[PDB]
Amino acid sequence: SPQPLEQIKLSESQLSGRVGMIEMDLASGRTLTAWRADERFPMMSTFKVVLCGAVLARVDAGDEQLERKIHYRQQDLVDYSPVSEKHLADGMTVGELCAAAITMSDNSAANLLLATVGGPAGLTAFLRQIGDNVTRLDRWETELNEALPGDARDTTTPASMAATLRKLLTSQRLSARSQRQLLQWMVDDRVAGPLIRSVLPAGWFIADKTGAGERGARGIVALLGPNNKAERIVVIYLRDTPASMAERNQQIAGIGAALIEHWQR
Ligand SMILES: OC[C@H]1O[C@H](O[C@H]2[C@H](O)[C@@H](O)[C@H](OCCCCCCC3CCCCC3)O[C@@H]2CO)[C@H](O)[C@@H](O)[C@@H]1O
Ligand SMILES: *[B]([O])([O])[C][N]C(=O)[C]([C][C]C1=[C][C]=C([O])[C]=[C]1)[N]C(=O)N1[C][C]N([C][C])C(=O)C1=O
Repeated sequence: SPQPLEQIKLSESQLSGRVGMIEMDLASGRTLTAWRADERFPMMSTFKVVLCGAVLARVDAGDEQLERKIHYRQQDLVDYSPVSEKHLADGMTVGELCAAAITMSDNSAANLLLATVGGPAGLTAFLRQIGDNVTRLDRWETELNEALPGDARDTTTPASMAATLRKLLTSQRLSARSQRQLLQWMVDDRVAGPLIRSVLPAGWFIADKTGAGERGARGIVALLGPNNKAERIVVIYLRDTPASMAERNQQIAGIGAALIEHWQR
């Protein structure tokens, strides 16, 4: 494979789409590879990790419990809710809702959790509290995926999302147990995790959350590294491409291949 930046450029040309990428050391925060890292991209379902960071912050403060069971209704549901649809009779705990939101991208679980943190405005305020002055959530699932050209709603930048993920996972803003819970949810992703493992060389750690929207919008936030370690945060977003889902997946995978083959920096 080409050098990472050369592959990123190639992916843009082939997608006739815009790619945003950062690769960041998890321990120190050093930025290593960056491409359009200050440009805005729809977060799509990648926001669900930040959401559950805010939920965990409430748990740490004693204003929420992961055990607390929410008995929601059918009128609360939006599309792509495979876990929450199974529990109208019996409900789900707040912890189960975060697991469903992160590991199965469950949209109704995400909306239920979003209300508990003050809606899109509440989650945006949490972002400002942790020093992210860029990322913004404006809408609920599933409208937040609309990815209209030029629309700043529901966007982040690769650089902001990577810094925010590092803050949530490692900065001790969250308790030790909460940091470990957030990481474990990403480790347990079922949407893309197992597929990604199936194509990674032996020894490469993966934890992730993916996202998909309109107009070609597609993304992933991940922890990746050799020697079975979460060495780096890698954030890749695509937007404004007419390409097939299959190609968008392959192009992200190709950028990943370039990183794997050319990891020392
Ligand atoms: O020499 C390096 C490696 O070259 C190949 O590995 C290939 C692998 O066979 C292929 O499946 C993967 O595709 C890329 C899969 C990436 C998965 C998505 C990545 C995510 C992860 C977080 C960042 C965003 C994207 O590329 C690597 C590197 O060429 C060999 O198979 C392997 O034995 C060898 O160790
Ligand atoms: B996350 O990325 O925010 C969850 N994403 C969504 O719910 C996406 C669908 C993603 C998807 C792509 C391809 C598939 O085969 C299956 C699922 N939802 C949307 O993009 N939208 C956009 C806007 N409208 C809201 C009126 C939708 O109906 C919708 O679901």
